[PDB]
Amino acid sequence: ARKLVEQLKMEANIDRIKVSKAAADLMAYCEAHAKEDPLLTPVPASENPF
Amino acid sequence: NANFNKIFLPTIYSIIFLTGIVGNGLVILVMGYQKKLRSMTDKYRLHLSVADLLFVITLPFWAVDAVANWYFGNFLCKAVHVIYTVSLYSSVLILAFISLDRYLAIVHATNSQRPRKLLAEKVVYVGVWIPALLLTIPDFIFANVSEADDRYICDRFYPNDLWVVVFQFQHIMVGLILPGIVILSCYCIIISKLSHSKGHQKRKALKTTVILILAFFACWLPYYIGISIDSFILLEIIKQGCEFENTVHKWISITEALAFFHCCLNPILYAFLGAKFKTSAQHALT
Amino acid sequence: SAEDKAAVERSKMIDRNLREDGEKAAREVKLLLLGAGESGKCTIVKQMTGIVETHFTFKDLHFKMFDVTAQRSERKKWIHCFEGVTAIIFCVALSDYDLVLAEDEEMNRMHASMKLFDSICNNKWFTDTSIILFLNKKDLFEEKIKKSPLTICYPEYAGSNTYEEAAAYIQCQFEDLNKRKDTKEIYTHFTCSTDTKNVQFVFDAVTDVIIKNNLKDCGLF
Amino acid sequence: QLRQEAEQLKNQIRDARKACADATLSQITNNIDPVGRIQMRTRRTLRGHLAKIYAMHWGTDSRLLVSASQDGKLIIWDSYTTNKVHAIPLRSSWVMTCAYAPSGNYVACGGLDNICSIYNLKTREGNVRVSRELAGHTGYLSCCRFLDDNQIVTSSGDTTCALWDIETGQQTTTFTGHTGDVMSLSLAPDTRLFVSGACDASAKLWDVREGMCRQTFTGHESDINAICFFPNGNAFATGSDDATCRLFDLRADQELMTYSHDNIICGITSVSFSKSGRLLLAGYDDFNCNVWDALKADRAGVLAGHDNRVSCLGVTDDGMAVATGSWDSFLKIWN
Ligand SMILES: c1cc(CN2CCCNCCNCCCNCC2)ccc1CN1CCCNCCNCCCNCC1
Ligand SMILES: CC(C)CCC[C@@H](C)[C@H]1CC[C@H]2[C@@H]3CC=C4C[C@@H](O)CC[C@]4(C)[C@H]3CC[C@]12C
Repeated sequence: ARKLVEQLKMEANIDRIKVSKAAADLMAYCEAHAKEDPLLTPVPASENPF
Repeated sequence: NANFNKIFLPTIYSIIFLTGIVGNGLVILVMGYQKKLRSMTDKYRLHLSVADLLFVITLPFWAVDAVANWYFGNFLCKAVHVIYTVSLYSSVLILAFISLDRYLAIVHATNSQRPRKLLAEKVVYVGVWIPALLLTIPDFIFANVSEADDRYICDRFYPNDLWVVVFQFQHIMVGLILPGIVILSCYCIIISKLSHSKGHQKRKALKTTVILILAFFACWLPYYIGISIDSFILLEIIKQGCEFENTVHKWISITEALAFFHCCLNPILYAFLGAKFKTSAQHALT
Repeated sequence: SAEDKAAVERSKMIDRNLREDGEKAAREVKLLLLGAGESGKCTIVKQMTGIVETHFTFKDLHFKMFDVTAQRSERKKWIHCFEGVTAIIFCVALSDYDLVLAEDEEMNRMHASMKLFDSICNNKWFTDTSIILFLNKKDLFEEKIKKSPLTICYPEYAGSNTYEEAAAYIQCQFEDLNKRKDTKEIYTHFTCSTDTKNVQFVFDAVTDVIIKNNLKDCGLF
Repeated sequence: QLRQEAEQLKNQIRDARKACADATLSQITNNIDPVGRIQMRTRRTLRGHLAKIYAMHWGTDSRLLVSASQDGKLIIWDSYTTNKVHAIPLRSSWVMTCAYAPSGNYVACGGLDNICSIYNLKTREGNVRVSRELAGHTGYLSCCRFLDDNQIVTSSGDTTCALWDIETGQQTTTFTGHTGDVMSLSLAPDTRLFVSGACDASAKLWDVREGMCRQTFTGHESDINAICFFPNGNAFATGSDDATCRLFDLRADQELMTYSHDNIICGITSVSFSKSGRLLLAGYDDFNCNVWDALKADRAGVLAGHDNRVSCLGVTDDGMAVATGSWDSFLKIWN
């Protein structure tokens, strides 16, 4: 079981960030690109291929 | 006594009309709203439902005539007679074709997939709708409205009794003997192969097959008998008084009113009994 | 706009080809082979990389046979792919009651066979799918049962040490595991040395299954 | 002796994960305006399959897609005009996945035959021919994706993943470490990392070039059936058989949000995101598809047009439409 211990040691020595920062980044990405989303905002039939 | 006719026939006609229109509308709605492919037995259901639909929609004119005699014109009676004849013959021919298809599917289970498809896709059209349209020529030629006393009545008017006799014989021959023989033979061959079986699924089908045969003859056998006797009266080989003629007329009228029930019984038997159709209807409803 | 017309014509042609292929494929019979620790693939394969397909033709009927004994993954993750096969052929080694698994000596081999048969039969996917049971190795079983009584597998057995009685008891025990008695059937046959009855028995079972399916399709029941 | 060290390492990892948990997503996403109820109506109904449909994949031009069925057919459609462009007959009819090359020249397929077949579309003679066959996996193929015209990554049922080389037909890298069968796979937008969700109720992050696992995420109770990256490549979403969806973040290395309802008891067969990453499309076994809210964890729409279990789901690159394919043998496009 030396491989499991080595993998755990390799995956345990990393630096994480706060959950709030990641959530804020996700929210900012969602807000920034909300304009270009045909599913969120309905597109008029003039520019609707289907 | 016209009281019996006036109070008895229109009510039965209206009830049959309502039940048949409801059943056939439901069958058409279920068949049309089917996403998957159409099997070899759904086409037969569609044909039968269409024929019963025409036979149902030709009823209100007869009901009105029973209430108040014909005053709708001359062309409309011709159209009504043509539609009635077409539906009446097409229904029984479709029933015979269904029986033949079921015989092919059951007896020849493994080596009968092309004959059934060819039979449906070509022979159904030809042998069901060409003989049915070719038999409406007398309706076009002879069905005319005539005034008798203070009343107007429309029906086939033949030059003499020979035409009446030969056309009644043709009606009997095309309406009972041919589809009757086909249905009886196919379903009696099917029954004999399912009688000795032990499985559950081979005991329900038998219980559903022996019914169908009855539902044919118990609807049609008496009526033609009433005609079969009547023609013998026209041939001057049966000799009794006017009481016999009156009771023959009453029997024919009553038994024809009884026989008009096929257009509403067929949706119950050929569509609503099967579990596959019920499952399809449940999906179609939701 | 000839390009659009050419595209529509090509689409119609390939749609017609697909319809023809489907109509041809709907005429074939498909059987799925299951087994036991012996994998149940000895007699049937010879009488005629993961899944092995075997094709043959008997009496103007095309049979395809799928062997999945090389699929040692989770059975739950791919057993729904076979929902809709005509039948499942299950092999049981008769001369295997008084044996134990090499991996686990505590568990009986025939007990494992019964457990797997029960698991397969009562699966939610295989509700209307019939099972054809083949009991292999009957001569060795007959020669062995006289010396070794049939009590190490069935402690409740009470009968004469005769091949016929024990075979009937085993068949009854295997057929008793079925729960959906009104939707599926189990056909039992003792495999013989001659290669003229096994394929005939499979043909008869498939014909009966086809008749029962046509009863439902035609709307008779 | 090693068990104590492993337990200590796991406890340290859990303590570090709990230390970074400052505030939950729902605590700080409460101020944004919730999205309105989404009502999508079907536009096209692609038909022509005669059996269950097990996979689909949009092209990079957002017009052509490919669908794989159990009747031994791989059909390349034209979503705009409903015309079928190609219909390739497969050698084995037990197929569980399909893929469409980013360049549009090749397609890929696989299943219970343990072999990934790459077919060539843009041929001089106009006839599609098997370009290559890839073998070496000891379990059934569940997912396969194209890095480019010469590299393909597959995940197999033998608890392994593989990075191949189409020109030589030989395995280049092997990723091992999963306990249960791997059921899904999703590539990062930059094609530098990917994720794998297996039946051991855990997901792993793999590096293509390095060939070693970097992070492991857990929190599910049953087998994971689908996975998909966030559009920005810093998070992903997983769906399992216990009727729930979860959002994991690579940087925070812990779960962020969970999506579940008391009226849902069947698992998820496929998940997908939107162009902006605000909606989380999911396909359920109860014949229905659900549109979630990736930020507020509130349902915002039900797509119900299939009579059987939905097996595959996809969203175009530009987000113009969403395609769903079920065991009903009908694809449906919603806009
Ligand atoms: C047929 C035959 C007979 C027997 N005779 C007359 C036949 C002539 N030949 C004389 C030989 N016998 C003379 C005296 C003894 N028989 C009584 C009359 C009686 C009635 C019918 C049925 N038609 C069918 C016309 C088509 N419309 C169908 C629906 N219509 C509903 C209205 C009620 N049904 C009457 C209509
Ligand atoms: C006034 C009279 C002559 C009308 C006759 C109409 C008959 C011939 C028409 C009416 C509706 C038609 C059906 C409509 C749809 C289908 C489905 C197709 O997959 C097979 C043929 C089938 C089942 C048609 C057969 C012919 C049909 C029954």
